[PDB]
Amino acid sequence: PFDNTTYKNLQHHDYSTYTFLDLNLDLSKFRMPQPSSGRESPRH
Amino acid sequence: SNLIEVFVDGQSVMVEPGTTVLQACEKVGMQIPRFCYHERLSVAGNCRMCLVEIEKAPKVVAACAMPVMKGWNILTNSEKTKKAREGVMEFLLANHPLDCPICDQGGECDLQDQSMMFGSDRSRFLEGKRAVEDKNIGPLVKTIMTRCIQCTRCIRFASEIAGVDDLGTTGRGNDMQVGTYIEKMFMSELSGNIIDICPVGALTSKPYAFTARPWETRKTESIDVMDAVGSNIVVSTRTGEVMRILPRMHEDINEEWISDKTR
Amino acid sequence: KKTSFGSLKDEDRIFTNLYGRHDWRLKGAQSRGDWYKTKEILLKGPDWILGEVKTSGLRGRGGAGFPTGLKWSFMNKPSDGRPKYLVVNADEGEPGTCKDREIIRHDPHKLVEGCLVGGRAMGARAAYIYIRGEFYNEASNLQVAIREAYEAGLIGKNACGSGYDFDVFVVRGAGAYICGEETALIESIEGKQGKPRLKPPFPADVGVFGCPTTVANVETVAVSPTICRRGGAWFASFGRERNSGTKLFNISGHVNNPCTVEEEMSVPLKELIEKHAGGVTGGWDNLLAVIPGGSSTPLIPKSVCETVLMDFDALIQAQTGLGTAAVIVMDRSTDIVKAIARLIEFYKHESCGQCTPCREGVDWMNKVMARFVRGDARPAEIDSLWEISKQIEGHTICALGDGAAWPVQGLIRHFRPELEERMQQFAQQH
Amino acid sequence: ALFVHRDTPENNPETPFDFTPENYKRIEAIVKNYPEGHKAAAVLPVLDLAQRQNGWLPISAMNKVAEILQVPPMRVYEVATFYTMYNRKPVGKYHIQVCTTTPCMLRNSDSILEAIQKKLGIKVGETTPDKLFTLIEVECLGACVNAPMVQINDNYYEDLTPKDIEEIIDELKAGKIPKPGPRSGRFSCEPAGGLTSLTEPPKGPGFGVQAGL
Ligand SMILES: Cc1cc2nc3c(=O)[nH]c(=O)nc-3n(C[C@H](O)[C@H](O)[C@H](O)COP(=O)(O)O)c2cc1C
Ligand code: SF4
Ligand code: SF4
Ligand code: SF4
Ligand code: FES
Ligand code: FES
Ligand SMILES: [K+]
Repeated sequence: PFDNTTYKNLQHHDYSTYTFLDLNLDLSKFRMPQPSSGRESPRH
Repeated sequence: SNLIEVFVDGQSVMVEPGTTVLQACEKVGMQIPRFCYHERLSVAGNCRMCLVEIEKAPKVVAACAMPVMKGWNILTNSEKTKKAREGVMEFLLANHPLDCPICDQGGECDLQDQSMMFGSDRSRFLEGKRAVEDKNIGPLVKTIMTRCIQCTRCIRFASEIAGVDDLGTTGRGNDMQVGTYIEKMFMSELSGNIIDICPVGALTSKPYAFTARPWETRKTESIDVMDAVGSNIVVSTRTGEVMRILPRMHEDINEEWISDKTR
Repeated sequence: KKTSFGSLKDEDRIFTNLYGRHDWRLKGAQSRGDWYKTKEILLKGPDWILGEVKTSGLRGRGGAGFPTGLKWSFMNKPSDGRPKYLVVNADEGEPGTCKDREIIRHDPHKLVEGCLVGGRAMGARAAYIYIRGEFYNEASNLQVAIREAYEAGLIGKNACGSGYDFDVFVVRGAGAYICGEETALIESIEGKQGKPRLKPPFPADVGVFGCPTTVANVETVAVSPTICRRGGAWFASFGRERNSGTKLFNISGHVNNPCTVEEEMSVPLKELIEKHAGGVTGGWDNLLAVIPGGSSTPLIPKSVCETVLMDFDALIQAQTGLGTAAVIVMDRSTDIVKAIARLIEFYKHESCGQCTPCREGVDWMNKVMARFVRGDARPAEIDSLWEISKQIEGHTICALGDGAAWPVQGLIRHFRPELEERMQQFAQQH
Repeated sequence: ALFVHRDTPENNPETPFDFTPENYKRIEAIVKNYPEGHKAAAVLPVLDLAQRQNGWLPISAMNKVAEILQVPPMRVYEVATFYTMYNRKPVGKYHIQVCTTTPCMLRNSDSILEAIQKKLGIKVGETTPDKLFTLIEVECLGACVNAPMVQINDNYYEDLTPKDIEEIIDELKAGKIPKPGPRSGRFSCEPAGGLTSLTEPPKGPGFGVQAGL
């Protein structure tokens, strides 16, 4: 049924210190290879 | 061929594309005021002392960083330009310490001289000034950092010329501080050159401290013999005594730098 | 045409989960029409997408209000070998503004789809979403949605089956209102101090990592998918001409029910406060002044607030600006000088310090304003403060300097008698 | 809030610091978000990771981030001092941050600030003797319609009253984790006392879609 009387954004009550970086680590396998500037850094 | 035409106070000048508004004014012999800009350092555009009116443009541009466009007329002396220089000079002097009598820069100071030429003649700042602690960076350069105007010339020189990434800015806002954060000496063979490029008495020579004033020295243009490069120097003397060594511009040899041994 | 604006319907609202009453994850977002025919939009082409945005009349929701279609089309050019990026500005720093927070945490999949549709229009290979570090939970919600989109084929390699590769990266800030400025945001992503760059070059030529870049506000990007699905003409049927569409509004301060609400552009300011926020505390006649578009906009007194409309052109005529459309309401119990002095204290704390007029000038204005709060000054200093603010405005690298001068100018323009009266009180005690 | 460093027994280049083996995996994923040749882009997130592991940033931690990313240490120092979320001195286990900018000021954030000081017995900028709480004022936290609010560690507690915050502190003293969000009637940014919009069921897929897709 249709309910407009409850808050449905309660998952973040269980988030912790490493939630964001853990999610970032999980996303790594989906990324496309990064482009390259041709050197290790501007100092190479 | 690709030269584009611009105007400085209505006078036409032909410049290569990529020339800045500041460089275009040089071609007709006009030197725009500056503090952060040095022609041998990367463009910074933070002091805002080079602001100049472009005819028909509501907003003044930073002459040191803005490339010219075809047909632009640069109003180096307009009331809009003049009122911008006074405003910036007034902000530069708000927190600046009343140090000229005890400051070694006195008499050869760009802040003094451009305040005289481009700033106002009085103050309306009715508050207390900022005070900053000093920082030891070795026995060659004395730092009186309350005089620093945050132009970042020293930072850019250390990174780009000396190849040393030890100088930087910490904090932010009015409390932004130039230094090394930690205790560290800036002992590069080219370190003494930051005395020259610092526009104020924030960085001065420890050996030279308090010994002379600029107007009283005689300048002998000479050659360095500490190495085989042959750097061009100026020997500053007074009353029969050598007081200091300064660089002398030679594009094909030392540009405008000398080594610490030379200095 | 339409002469009166407001009373928007729920059928024409874009952010249908503004209050998080429905599921924010992909299952809910898909049921509400997100990610629908995204393949059709992508295969229609960048020029068609830019056409729908140009025709929609959409203007930047970040605070400057540049026409989005024209701005986004600067990237519509052949690659020269560098990658091209879309940067989504989720720094939400302007005091009074919390609209972008609700999109990130309750409608994340509109943002994610906005990145793809907007990214395609510019030919970008990825979107970086810069979200202020304080929004830790909201950024974690956004990563959950991104993972759902990646796992459903909606983004990544061959996104939505379109044959287009797109990545959505989330990067968090570390505490700095200046990092919402478009070039200061770019310098922050690159790992530097959040200090703005001079222009030129423009980000569309040299941006993040030195590559062509477009910085777009969260709200600007998030509505773009719906503008393409429902058409630019439907979006342009809202608000006065050159003020099109639906806008998110934050009403805070001295109102009975502070809230975030989506309402038509050009709605009267009075109607917005009373219809949605429950009126001014103590009744409308208790109104003293309103800051309409966040702390960067000058305040307006009650007399102007009576008839003013909420759009870019209407508020410019009232000598202010729409800004982020964050309405801070101050009733007659407010110490107006103190309230504006706390805003200058904010800019003093947020100036990056790079350039002289703001580094020294804003700190100077803060010291003067603090004295004005107590009246420990002379009336002749009011014109000095006005002149000082005019030396900051239009002489700085970035618009933070302008945003600190404007609140001061607004106070002096409309509340000079209060300033002088306070000075008279102080002198008679001394 | 000094923006210079002076070596101290508990904060000097030899102070022990290093990322855990697990955090090295997180660091690796961070670095892959940026183009090759621009690893310096990872400075802000890697520095913040060191603070999450350690709780604050000793100079050794900054020197470690510089070394991992092959970045000059001064450039890490610039970032650590520019951004206010980095702690260059140890803070309490619960870092209470009260917004005092004008929109929160207008809703009586001073009473919230007063209540926390009375309950903890500290002034703004101090740490309790048990090192459980550190109290500071901050600028707008982007929750203005929900003022007055505070942020404690990663959570926003909003629509506060002096009683509400005294409760949250009591919960944190006992060790319970208090739920974030408004402490008043409402759940988020809705108008109190009833929705004035979005009361209809949301439309479904394909609603109002222009012909031609
Ligand atoms: C001090 C300052 C802070 C800003 N903060 C934000 C911000 O938090 N979010 C935002 O979208 N734009 C912010 N802006 C405006 C951006 O510089 C830029 O105009 C905007 O991101 C462009 O996006 P838009 O086209 O959607 O408006 C800020 C500007 C300044 C000068
Ligand atoms: S730097 Fe120049 S203006 Fe400043 S105290 Fe020294 S001589 Fe005077
Ligand atoms: S010390 Fe001198 S050169 Fe360095 S930033 Fe300060 S004024 Fe400029
Ligand atoms: S105006 Fe202020 S925030 Fe903007 S670049 Fe200048 S000093 Fe930095
Ligand atoms: S000389 Fe151009 S801004 Fe400094
Ligand atoms: S003024 Fe406090 S959250 Fe914005
Ligand atoms: K000097």
